[PDB]
Amino acid sequence: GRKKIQITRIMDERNRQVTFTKRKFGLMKKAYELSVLCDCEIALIIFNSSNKLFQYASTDMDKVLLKYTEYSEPHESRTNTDILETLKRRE
Amino acid sequence: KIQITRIMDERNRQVTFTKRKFGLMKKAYELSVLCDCEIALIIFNSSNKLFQYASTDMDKVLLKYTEYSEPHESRTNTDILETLKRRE
Amino acid sequence: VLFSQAQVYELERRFKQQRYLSAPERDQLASVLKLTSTQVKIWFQNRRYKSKR
DNA sequence: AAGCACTTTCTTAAAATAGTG
DNA sequence: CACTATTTTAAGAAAGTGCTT
Repeated sequence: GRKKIQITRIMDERNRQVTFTKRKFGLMKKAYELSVLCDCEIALIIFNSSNKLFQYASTDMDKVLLKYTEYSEPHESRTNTDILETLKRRE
Repeated sequence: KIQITRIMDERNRQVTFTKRKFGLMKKAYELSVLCDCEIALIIFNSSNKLFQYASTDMDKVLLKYTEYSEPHESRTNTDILETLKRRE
Repeated sequence: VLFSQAQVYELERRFKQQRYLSAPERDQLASVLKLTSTQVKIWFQNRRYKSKR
């Protein structure tokens, strides 16, 4: 970008909406690339601040969510706190 | 310069999977914080192992998903490829 | 630090002729490129590993 | 000794994107 | 909604590890 931004809530509503639209497509493009390069089935569910839904799924959303709900084995699970801790550990 | 086609070498596929899975979760985290949104990400790899990220409680996002009735943006691999081609 | 474009050019040209070098080939190639014998040995090992897709 | 099969540590091209017209 | 200066990502390069031949 023309300037580095801090990862903190964008307080200007207009800038927040423009950033949301650009980065949501960028995120769905990266999900598509991971799905195809590495033979992965992915679901991505996004609610914006007004609770509108935006989704990506590699092939079929309902198939991925069914596999998710039937999965009984322990599995890797990440939250914002784990992502932040990983980024900090990279000094 | 990167063609979006299956990485056929298992070892190279796994190295790319590990890098890009974290890269995707990092971008999801950034979008959730910058734009104040709720995101859930489910990844099954080629062996059907499950990797998940959510910016908030996963069960609350999935319940909101299942109750949502209105028409909404819904992308898949097929239509993302078509969008990228149209940027000729 | 990375090898010069000229060093990598000569290593790749030799690799397409012979995927494995004898000690005398390796030590003489190292002398001409101004690298150590180890650096040429390891460049050949890494190049073979990368050629396996 | 050197090969082999990864793994680590980086560098740097390629991709994404923040501010802009 | 297109452009581009700048930052970010991830593929690739030399070296590290710890075996086997």
